[PDB]
Amino acid sequence: KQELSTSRQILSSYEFLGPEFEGLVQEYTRLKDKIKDNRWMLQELSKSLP
Amino acid sequence: AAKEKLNSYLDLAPNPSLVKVKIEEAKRELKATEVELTTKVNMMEFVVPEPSKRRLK
Repeated sequence: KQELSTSRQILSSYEFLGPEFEGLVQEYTRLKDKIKDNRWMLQELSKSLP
Repeated sequence: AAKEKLNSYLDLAPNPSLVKVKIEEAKRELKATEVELTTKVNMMEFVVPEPSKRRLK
């Protein structure tokens, strides 16, 4: 009940910044996922030299 | 169900002007990780020689 209450209060502080902020959050999350995928690809090649 | 919604917001400061700067910084870091993929094909492997190696990670 206490973890549920704290999580709902932080959510309401972001929900007050309006719909345009929620569109910017979605755009940043989509960009951060692509950077993570590209870093993972580089890590697999360097394992193959003796 | 509440915790899974909050993880989508935590990397962003609650100021719209500062979020635009982080979006442009993430776009440049994407561009730099593309260019560091460039040159390390060429100076391919050179020198040393030798024996019985134990070691590594």
